[PDB]
Amino acid sequence: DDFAKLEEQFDAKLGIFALDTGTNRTVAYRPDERFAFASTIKALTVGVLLQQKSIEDLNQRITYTRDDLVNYNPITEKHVDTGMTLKELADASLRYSDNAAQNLILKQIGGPESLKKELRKIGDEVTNPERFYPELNEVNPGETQDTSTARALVTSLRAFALEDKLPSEKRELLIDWMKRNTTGDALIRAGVPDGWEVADKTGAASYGTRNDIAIIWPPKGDPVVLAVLSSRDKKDAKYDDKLIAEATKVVMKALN
Ligand SMILES: *C(=O)[C@@H](NC(=O)Cc1cccs1)[C@@H]1NC(C(=O)O)=C(C)CS1
Repeated sequence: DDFAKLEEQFDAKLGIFALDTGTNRTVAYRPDERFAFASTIKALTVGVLLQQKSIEDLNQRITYTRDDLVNYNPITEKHVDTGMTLKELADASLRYSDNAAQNLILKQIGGPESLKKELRKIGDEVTNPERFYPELNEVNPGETQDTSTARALVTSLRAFALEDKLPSEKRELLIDWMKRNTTGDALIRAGVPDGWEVADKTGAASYGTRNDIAIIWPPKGDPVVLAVLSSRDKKDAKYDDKLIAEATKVVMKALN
């Protein structure tokens, strides 16, 4: 009833799944409820890129133009004349939620259809990548394009970051990028005590969709993998980062 209280306090629908990899103990609330995955998909997208390439292969330089730039391009809008390596695009996507960086990487793996195929191969029958930025933002209730569930995003994030979908040197790159994310200080990080390492990827979309997926390391102990997804009734609705932070506080309470 602490999660229902947050839905009551913030007038929002809330999607929680947490796995303690150390006890296999679980926290869940609407864990199988679909939400627009928003920019959270970028973590799984770098996952597939890392599978498809050697670390040295990430040094390939991608040429792009203004036409590849979309609504939010904080790193890519800077480097049209120089281009950017796949490694630099991975950094821009993960650490700044650069939408153009994600589009370029997605086109590097062979598009949303190709991304879906590789996600099915790792055991994810839930996540439905279909469109590029900006179109994957517009998800109306009941539609399943560009949606996942808290359980599926956690399971998939764990598979790439923590299990055997990637060799250790590639897991280190993904985990390092997500640890040094710049977009998440108000969300999962804000519900976890200082000093604990957090790797995360944020997202925001229509119907006030406000998402964070994370790996949380206690000082010693095995990590927690967490998805906090949320959405609201109205297309143009605002979100509140504080919902995600408080939801995160409730999860840690339930696991400790
Ligand atoms: C993914 O969530 C991305 N969201 C969008 O491109 C849709 C919007 C544009 C402006 C407002 S909503 C990028 N990621 C994030 C994030 O992860 O926090 C934000 C803030 C918007 S761009």
